[PDB]
Amino acid sequence: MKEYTFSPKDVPAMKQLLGSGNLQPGDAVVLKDGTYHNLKEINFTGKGVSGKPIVWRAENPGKAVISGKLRLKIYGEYLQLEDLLFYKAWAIGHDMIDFQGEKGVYASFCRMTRCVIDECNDPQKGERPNEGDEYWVGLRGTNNRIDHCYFANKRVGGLVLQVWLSADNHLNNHLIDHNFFGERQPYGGNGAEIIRIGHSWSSQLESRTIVEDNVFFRCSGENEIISVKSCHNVLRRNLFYESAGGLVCRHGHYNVIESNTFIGHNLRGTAGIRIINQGHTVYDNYIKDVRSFGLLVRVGVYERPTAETDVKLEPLTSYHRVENVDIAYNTFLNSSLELGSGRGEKMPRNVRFAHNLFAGQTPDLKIVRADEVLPGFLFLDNEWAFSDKKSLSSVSYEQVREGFKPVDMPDGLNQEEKERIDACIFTVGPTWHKALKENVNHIDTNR
Ligand SMILES: [Ca+2]
Repeated sequence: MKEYTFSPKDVPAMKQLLGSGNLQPGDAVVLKDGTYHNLKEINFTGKGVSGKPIVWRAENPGKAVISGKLRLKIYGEYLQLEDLLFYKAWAIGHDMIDFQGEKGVYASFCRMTRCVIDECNDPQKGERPNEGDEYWVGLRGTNNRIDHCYFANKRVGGLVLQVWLSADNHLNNHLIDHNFFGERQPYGGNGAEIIRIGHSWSSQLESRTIVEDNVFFRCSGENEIISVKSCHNVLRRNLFYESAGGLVCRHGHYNVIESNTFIGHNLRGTAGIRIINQGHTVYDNYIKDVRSFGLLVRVGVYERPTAETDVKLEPLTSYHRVENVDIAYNTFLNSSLELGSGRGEKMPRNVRFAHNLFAGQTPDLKIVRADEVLPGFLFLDNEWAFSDKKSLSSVSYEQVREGFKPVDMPDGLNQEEKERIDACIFTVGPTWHKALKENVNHIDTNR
């Protein structure tokens, strides 16, 4: 096993070695302290093996800085980037860092860990809608991992992290864990998501991406923090803090949403979970002080397509009926329930809303097209805890009244929140980046 060391004056030789395919398992490409400007088109390829990846890393964590024009493609097996700081770099074209070489030649078992992407905005792209688009990280292939990274201050349109699916490469089992997705200011239009899993056109395909133990801090570009657009993904134990958007099951089916926590601080645009499409299981989520919606269950325009469906007549970009969704053991604290809104004639069917706590000061419960929507819900053994003890009796729908029991405000909620936040923030991100430590300390001291 060999270490190959380079300095900023050696960018040409560095790019050649990384892109040659000649690196062997256990080898490392090591960058001495400095700023590496304008790498431009750079490939990282090779074949590591399990337990012996090929590594591209800083000699001293955080002191190798990559800036300027960049088009990095990663493809091969068991390749790892570690401890790199991407600062004021930007994409030559659409994609700054991509896990594919030529179309069809993918990364697998590759990993980006303890890296930062901060302020990586093309000066020649604009900050307003339609003034330019660039994506920071594109996942392709299978079994790749993004972990313990910090991504913040994207100011141009486009995704922080896109999971790309195709008809012949969709089932990925990628893992996105222990990352800190920091501030994103309002974009003023669509296309400023943090994570997008698939696309409308790939949304009927199984992805099996796992998004676990991540922090989203002031992610406020648009109404979707995470836009789930594919099937069988798992979103677990994430923290959404002061973020002006929601976790949205936008397209695709059978997504599993477990034990996430939302701390909105009553800020503009903060939201919880938005449900479109079928088959999801939504368990143990805790949604607090969000102002747009706590839970939204939408009508659909079309049924889920079959092989016979002409998707030119029933587009995948539309909205598909909610059916067969289990919503159990969640908490909605000073956060609304909005059931049956949206355009379309496909009412929700077979939605179970059971064992949830709906609590706060004044309840915010919105039911649309009640006599057509409520038959599609089973409300069972929920708890209702609000200041006015007459409030449940004032609800117009007996089926709703019978599905809730009034209770006094439970006394363990502050401790429950502390456990959830403590579990998410003290193992997140790269420890060497001061802004990660500062932002984590902010959450810790402003719960
Ligand atoms: Ca969007």
